[PDB]
Amino acid sequence: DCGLRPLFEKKSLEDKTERELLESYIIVEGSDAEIGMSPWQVMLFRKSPQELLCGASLISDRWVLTAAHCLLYPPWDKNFTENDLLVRIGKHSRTRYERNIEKISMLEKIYIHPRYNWRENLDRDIALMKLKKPVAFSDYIHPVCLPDRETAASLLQAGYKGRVTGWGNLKEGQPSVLQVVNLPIVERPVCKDSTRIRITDNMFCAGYKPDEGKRGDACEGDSGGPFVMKSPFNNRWYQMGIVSWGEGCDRDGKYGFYTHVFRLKKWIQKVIDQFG
Amino acid sequence: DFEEIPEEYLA
Ligand SMILES: O=C(Cn1c(Cl)cnc(NCC(F)(F)c2cccc[n+]2[O-])c1=O)NCc1cc(Cl)ccc1-n1cnnn1
Repeated sequence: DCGLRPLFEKKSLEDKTERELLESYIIVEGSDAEIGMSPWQVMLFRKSPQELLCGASLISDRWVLTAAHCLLYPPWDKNFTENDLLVRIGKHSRTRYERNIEKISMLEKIYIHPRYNWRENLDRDIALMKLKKPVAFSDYIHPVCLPDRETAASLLQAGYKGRVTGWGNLKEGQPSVLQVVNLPIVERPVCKDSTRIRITDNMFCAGYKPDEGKRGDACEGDSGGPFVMKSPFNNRWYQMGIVSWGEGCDRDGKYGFYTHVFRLKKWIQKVIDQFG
Repeated sequence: DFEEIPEEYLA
């Protein structure tokens, strides 16, 4: 039942911008999300001080996916442990405690990819978090699907648009509610030629070119959030990427880089059936 | 500027 939103797909209602994604299958400069628009959106909340740590996504009733650099990044003296964080699911407003809607869960264990490269280019920027107890689904809490080889092959194409969501900065400016922006995947050569950072097959970039007029990008605090696409085949939402890195936010000639979820699914599966 | 969350989760 993953990837089918209670307030949209389940009722045969479409959100205001999913058509844009579909037409292409042939947060800075974003907008307020609709209620229940991204039921898999997870907020990584730091206990002390109480603040936004990163975004994340719900992939099952007990597992949450995020970016490794959200939990471990020595250059900025970041090395969070289970008890340092909380997971807030079903939220819309950034700072308000949404009584009777959101669910706050504690972490049981954190799993960071063994070959995550924080020293150089954030290669394999991915991590799993197992919750102490199952989260109850609702109109505002629902898991997104993980792509299989076929889904990745057909949707991960230059030009095809995905959707990024988060409570991160609005400019390189804190949002009142969850923000959303649809961005086109960019050809590998263009991604490579836009930066001096070494790009790997475990990442893909997205965003508009300067000549395309439109813009948008993820920013500080959006890391760990999902880059999703709605399959035109079975109408389910799939998380194809994880907000990973970028040089600044929404700069012309630059693009956002996302962890290639399918490429690391082997690891995800391994961890889930081994420890969970 | 974050609203105080229940103590049950902080404990
Ligand atoms: O900030 C981060 C993570 N992050 C980290 Cl941990 C280190 N250096 C970043 N950018 C500089 C860089 F040289 F490229 C780079 C890339 C990889 C490794 C080291 N450096 O040095 C970076 O983006 N993610 C948020 C983010 C995601 C996207 Cl998809 C787009 C923009 C941003 N933001 C980047 N800064 N704020 N937001």
